[PDB]
Amino acid sequence: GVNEVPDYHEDIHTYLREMEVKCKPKVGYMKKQPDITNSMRAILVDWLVEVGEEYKLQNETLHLAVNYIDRFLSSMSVLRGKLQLVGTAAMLLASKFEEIYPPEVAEFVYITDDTYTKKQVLRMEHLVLKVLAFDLAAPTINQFLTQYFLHQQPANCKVESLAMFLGELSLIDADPYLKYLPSVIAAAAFHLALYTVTGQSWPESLVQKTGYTLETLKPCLLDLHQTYLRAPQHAQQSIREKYKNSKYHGVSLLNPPETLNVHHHHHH
Amino acid sequence: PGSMENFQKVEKIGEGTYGVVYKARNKLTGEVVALKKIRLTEGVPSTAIREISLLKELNHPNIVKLLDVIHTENKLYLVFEFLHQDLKKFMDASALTGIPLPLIKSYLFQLLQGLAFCHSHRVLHRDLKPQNLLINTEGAIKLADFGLARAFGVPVRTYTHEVVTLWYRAPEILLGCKYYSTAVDIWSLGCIFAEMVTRRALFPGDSEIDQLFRIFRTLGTPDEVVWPGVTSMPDYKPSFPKWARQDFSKVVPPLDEDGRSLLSQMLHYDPNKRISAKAALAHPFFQDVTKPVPHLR
Repeated sequence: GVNEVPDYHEDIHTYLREMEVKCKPKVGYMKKQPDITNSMRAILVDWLVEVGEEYKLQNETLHLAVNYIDRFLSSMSVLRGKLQLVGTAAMLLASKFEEIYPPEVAEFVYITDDTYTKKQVLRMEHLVLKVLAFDLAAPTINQFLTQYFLHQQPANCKVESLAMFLGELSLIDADPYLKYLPSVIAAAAFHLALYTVTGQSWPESLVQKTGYTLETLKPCLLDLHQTYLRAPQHAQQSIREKYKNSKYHGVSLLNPPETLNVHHHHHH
Repeated sequence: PGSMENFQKVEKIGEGTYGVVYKARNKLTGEVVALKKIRLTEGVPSTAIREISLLKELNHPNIVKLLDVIHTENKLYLVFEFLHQDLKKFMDASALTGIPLPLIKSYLFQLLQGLAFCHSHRVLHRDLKPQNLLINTEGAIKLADFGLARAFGVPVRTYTHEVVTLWYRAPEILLGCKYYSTAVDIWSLGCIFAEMVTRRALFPGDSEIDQLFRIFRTLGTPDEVVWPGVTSMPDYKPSFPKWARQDFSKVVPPLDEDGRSLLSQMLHYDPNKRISAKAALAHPFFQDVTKPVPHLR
């Protein structure tokens, strides 16, 4: 029904596929960052995850914040000492965009263990808005995921939770995930969750909707499957911990499949 | 892109979410604009965050153009295109004539275009009312005031409940429904459609319960047949009076069969059955539509 906007879903999907290209960070921004690294960013994103858990924020807010950071980091050089200020302002903007009840600025100042002043956060906020020219309505892995889920026959909450978990994991690791668009990671995560839980694969339905095939998705799948297998050993643990919660049907506890058995369909 | 030096303040237009709106003139190009000023304690307000970021993407002839955003000292200025009047003021100027049917039809069709564009771009307006609809001297009408607007996902999540000026608020909101979608905007346009015809608000409630009882007294109290699930909505009460649906011809007596058909599909109780902006555009009501200029200055 209307909650899944039958009259607009197709238009909405076409629009987000064009906006994801326009809101795409530069894949090689970290090399041009003199003083920060993939690992630093990984720590930051891992921290935002906990901030999100602490304030019981939406997953969408988290994804918006990472988008802002990466786009910001694409044009602006940042010292390691100020990476966290960038991320705090990001998360503040995300929250005000996306949340019914955003945390107060003061809350945001406090989660930085008084590393930064309130004046610093509000200034950074303004800086971030100028660098992004206020383009804050960026598409997320979520916006695609929730659409993809509509193709589940039948609906399955372990699939849904497992997909988000995988989609979140990818936020942590600029390498390789900057290479991939949201719509592609969502597709890979969706397939991988479906396969792990039900044994099934990317549906023709989503082939029609997206134009992506398992062949298209393979490079992102190979990567995302490896991240799942190595999730327990990653230096960053905040996402797995989060997804132990009943709220997300404890999916981080599900065992990843050993192989993907991804094959070629002959003359299809 | 711009600066405040090149703008000449003309006069106060109105008073919006950020305080006063001012008519001004760009001294270099001659363009007349409206300026919203936002004095920048909690940083940039979320309302402005949404208004600016959603309007940047919504370029359509029936949505007011955000021209620029100027960041001066401790202050933020929004530059919009200037529209002479709003619809409320024009309905009141039209008291003895009514709005001519050509104009009601032109304006409704334009509203539907503007809203379909919003919906196709995953935006809910969530405050459609005559005061937020701007008309120019050329016959355009445009959705304005996007401070209560929101970028939605598919399917929708629970968003803010304190949405839509009461007279224009859809029943699924009054009944505290967990989820609401694009049908809330269609409901608003329905109320406005009726309002253009009569020059008075269709459901002028004095409170949330009063609003719901006026709706019920006009369209009938909904039951499981008309609206499956209604009796289980959080703010449904079994003791609600059960009013009978009135001849819908009696809701807007001067409206003819096509207008009535369309209006009824805008004010359908069930948000699943309520007409979409996109589908409304093809309604037979608009078969002869044109876009004439307002009949009054």
